[PDB]
Amino acid sequence: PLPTRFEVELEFIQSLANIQYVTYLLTQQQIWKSPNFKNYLKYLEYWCNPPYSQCIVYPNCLFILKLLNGFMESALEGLDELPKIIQLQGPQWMNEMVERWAN
Amino acid sequence: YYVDPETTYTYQQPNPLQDLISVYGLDDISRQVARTNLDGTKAVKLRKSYKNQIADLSGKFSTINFDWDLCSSVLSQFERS
Amino acid sequence: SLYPPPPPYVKFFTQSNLEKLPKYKEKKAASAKEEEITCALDYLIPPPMPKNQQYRAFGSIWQENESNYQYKIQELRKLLKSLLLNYLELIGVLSINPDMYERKVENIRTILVNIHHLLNEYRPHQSRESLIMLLEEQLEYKRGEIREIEQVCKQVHDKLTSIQDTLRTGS
Amino acid sequence: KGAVGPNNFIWPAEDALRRGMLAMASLHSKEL
Amino acid sequence: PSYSPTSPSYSPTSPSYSPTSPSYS
Amino acid sequence: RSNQYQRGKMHGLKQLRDSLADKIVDEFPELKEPVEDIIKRTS
Repeated sequence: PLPTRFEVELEFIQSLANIQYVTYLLTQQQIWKSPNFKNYLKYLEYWCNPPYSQCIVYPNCLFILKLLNGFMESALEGLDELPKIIQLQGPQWMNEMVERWAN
Repeated sequence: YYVDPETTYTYQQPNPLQDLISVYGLDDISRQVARTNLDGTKAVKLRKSYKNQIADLSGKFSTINFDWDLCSSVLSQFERS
Repeated sequence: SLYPPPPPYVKFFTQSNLEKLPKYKEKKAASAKEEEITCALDYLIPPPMPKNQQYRAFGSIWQENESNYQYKIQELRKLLKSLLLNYLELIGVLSINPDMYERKVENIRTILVNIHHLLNEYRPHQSRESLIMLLEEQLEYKRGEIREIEQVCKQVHDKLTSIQDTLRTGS
Repeated sequence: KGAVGPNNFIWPAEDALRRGMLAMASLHSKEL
Repeated sequence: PSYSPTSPSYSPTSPSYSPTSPSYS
Repeated sequence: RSNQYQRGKMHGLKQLRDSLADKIVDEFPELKEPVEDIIKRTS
């Protein structure tokens, strides 16, 4: 059967955690140029509250989209540095996610 | 849990512990071609193949619808020529 | 391609759609007093939770003060004893008549599997109990911190009193 | 590391997304 | 001899532009 | 050679299960009764 929009949006959110997916999406000019994609990104922000957050599979993307949120006022430029910066800042970002959830 | 008194396993027949050669009286041929005799000495010289079973026959084995009358007549004519 | 295309509705919502969303939802609520897609602005309306409270994905289904266990203990002890006994009987089978040994092997595994099923029902009963072991560790840590704080300020107050006595004696 | 075990990764699997119904949903986006 | 060697000008931060497309079977 | 291997492994297995039965009786007397039956199930 045809999946509902819940399933596709949740799978998109969980796939946003992949660094390769983010690099590919930012590689194309019209994806970032079009305001539709960033409008959808800001629309996706409302999943950080329960009970929606209970349905997530990988919490890392929760910050990544938020990090992607920062990308709208930080610039495309910085795309090259994305894998290095995520690899370097993985420890502290995981720690802050744990502080937000595990405590 | 799995202890079933109704499940009984019988001994495997024939028992490998016993002398399986003598179970059916099968010692004659084994003694005939035994490696060594009762005293341990070599009985006969041992080799690999059928050649020595034909040595008694004359010869030098150094290396190891149909009309019969018509064929015989043809061979006779060929030899007489 | 390697990367699936973005969702289609993503491209429908511009800044104008975002700013006109309030009047659109007001009109929709006034009119209202699977959702059919009659207008391009319908998706911004929050999707409704399914009544069955279930979600299917990849062939799998998904959906208070913390915010006879002796029977299960004795069952697990007798199951362990029976498992050892069945292991002995199975190795005896291998000894005498190994040809049918498998006839018992899987049987033993079933017991192991039943121990694993008890150890699975036992998880929502251990996983939450992790928060308990955490409870006492931070509780004892904060008690240690507290007690060393009244200790150090009491020994400072004692030093101050001793100094006061010393200066009074020198008067 | 060399044995690709299914349904247990640190990050979302590319093969999981490929086998996910979102792939055919995007393929059948016209039917949507 | 050699007046001066060249300074290492590696750019690992370069993201590269390798096209990836034949992944689907 | 195969027959000698079979006989030696049979003797080894017999001593294995004899010792295992003896020790299971020793440290676990409550399971002593089935163990003998196990022998009756095997022998």
